[PDB]
Amino acid sequence: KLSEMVEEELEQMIRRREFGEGEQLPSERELMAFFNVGRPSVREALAALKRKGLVQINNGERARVSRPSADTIIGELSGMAKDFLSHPGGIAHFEQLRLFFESSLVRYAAEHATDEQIDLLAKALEINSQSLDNNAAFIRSDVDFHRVLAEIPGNPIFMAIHVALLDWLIAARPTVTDQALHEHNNVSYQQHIAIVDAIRRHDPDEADRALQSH
Amino acid sequence: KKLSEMVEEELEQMIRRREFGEGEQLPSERELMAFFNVGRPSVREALAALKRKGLVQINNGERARVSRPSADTIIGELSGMAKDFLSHPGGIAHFEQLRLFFESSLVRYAAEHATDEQIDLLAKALEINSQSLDNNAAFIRSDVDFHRVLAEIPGNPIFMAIHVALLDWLIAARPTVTDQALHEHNNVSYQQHIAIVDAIRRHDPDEADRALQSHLN
Ligand SMILES: CC(=O)N[C@H]1[C@H]([C@H](O)[C@H](O)CO)O[C@](O)(C(=O)O)C[C@@H]1O
Ligand SMILES: [Zn+2]
Repeated sequence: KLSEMVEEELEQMIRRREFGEGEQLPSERELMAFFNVGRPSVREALAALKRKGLVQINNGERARVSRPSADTIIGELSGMAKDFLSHPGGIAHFEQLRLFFESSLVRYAAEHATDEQIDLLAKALEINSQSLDNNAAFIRSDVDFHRVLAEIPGNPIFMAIHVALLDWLIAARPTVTDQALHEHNNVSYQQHIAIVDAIRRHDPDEADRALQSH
Repeated sequence: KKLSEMVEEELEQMIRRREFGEGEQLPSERELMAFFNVGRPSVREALAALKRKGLVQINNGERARVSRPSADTIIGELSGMAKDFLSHPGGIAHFEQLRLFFESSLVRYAAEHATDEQIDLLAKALEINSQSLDNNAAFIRSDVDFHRVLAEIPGNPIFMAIHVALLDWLIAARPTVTDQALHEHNNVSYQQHIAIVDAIRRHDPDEADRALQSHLN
C-alpha cells in the first residue's frame, strides 16, 4: 500500500508542477528518504507511473516526467462532462456553465457593441411579414441571433465555443421534435428581443437580467 | 475565404436552422452546384468538412444524410480548432480572453452569493500568495489555487474542473520573468487578488468585475 501512496503523491506532485518536464525526479535513494519508505515501494511506484505514461525510465537512470498530453486532459474532462448529462443535476450544472458564457457575451455587447453591431442583432430578430411558416422563422432568428452575439467581441474562437456548448447538450438527448422546438423557439424569441432592447440601451445589468429571467 | 468554405458555412447554417431536417438526404452534388453556382470540387470539399463536423453522414459512398454531432465529434472539432489557432503567433491570446469572459461571470456570481465562509477561504488563499512572492513555481501554484477557490464558489463541479484546467494551462504557459523582476511581478498579481476579494466582501459585482478586468487585461 505504501507503494500506492508514493505513486499517488508523485502523480500529484507532477500535476502541481513540483517537478518540471525533465529527469527532474529524484533518484531512488532520495525518494526513500523523502517518503521514509523502502526501495521496493519506490521501485513499484515508479513502475506504475511509467505504465500510466507519466514518466520515462531507461536503464536504471532517473525518471523523467512526461505530463499528460492535451488529449488525455481533454479526454478526462470531456468524459466527465458527458457522463454528468445522464443525471438531472448534471444537466443543471452544464446549463449554468453555458449561462456563465452567455452572461459575459450579453454584458460585453451592451457596453461595447457599436450601432452597426446592434443593428445586426436586431436584423437577426426581423421576421418577414410575408413569412409563410412562423415557426421556421423563429428557428432561423434563434440561430442568427446567437451567431451575431458570439461574434461581437471579435474573438474567432467564441462562435465555435458557443455552438459546441449547445451541441454538447443536444448530443446527450434524443433528437428534438419539431413540436417541442416550436414552443421553445417562441420563448427564446421573447428573451432575445428583451436582450437586444437592453443592448440598445447600453445597459449590461438589464441585458443580463433578461437573459436570466427564469 | 474559399468558395468551398462559403458553401460549407451556408450549408451548416441551413442544417442548423432545420432548413434541412435531421435524417433526410441533402440534395445531390449536381443540385448543390446549381444551388450555389460552384464547381463539383467545391461541393465535395464542403461536404467533406460537414462530415468531419458530424453534420452529415456519408457511408460506403452513399449520398450525404443530415446528422448531428456526437460528443466525440464535438471534442475532435474543438481540439482541431484550438490546435489550428494556437499555431498562429499570439493565438493563445484568444484563450486568455476566453478565460477572462468566464471568470468575469464567476466573480460577479461570487460577489452576489459568496458566504462568509467562502470569503475566508479566499482570504486564506491570499495568505499563500503573500508567502510565495520569491519563488516562481510556488507563486504559480498559489495563483492557480486562488482562482480555484473562486471557481468552487458556485458549487458547480463541471465548471470548476474545466475552468481551473484552462487557467492552469494558460498561467503555466507564459514564459517566466527574470529573477530581478520576479518579486514585484508576483506582488502585482497578489495586490490585484486582494482587490478582487475586497470587492466580493463588499458584495459589489461591478467592483469585482472591474478588479478582475485589471487583473487579466
Ligand atoms: C503581473 C502579471 O501580469 N500577473 C499575472 C499573473 C502572472 O502572469 C502569473 O502569475 C505568472 O507569472 O497571472 C494572473 O494572476 C492570472 O492569470 O491569474 C494574472 C496576472 O495579471
Ligand atoms: Zn491571478
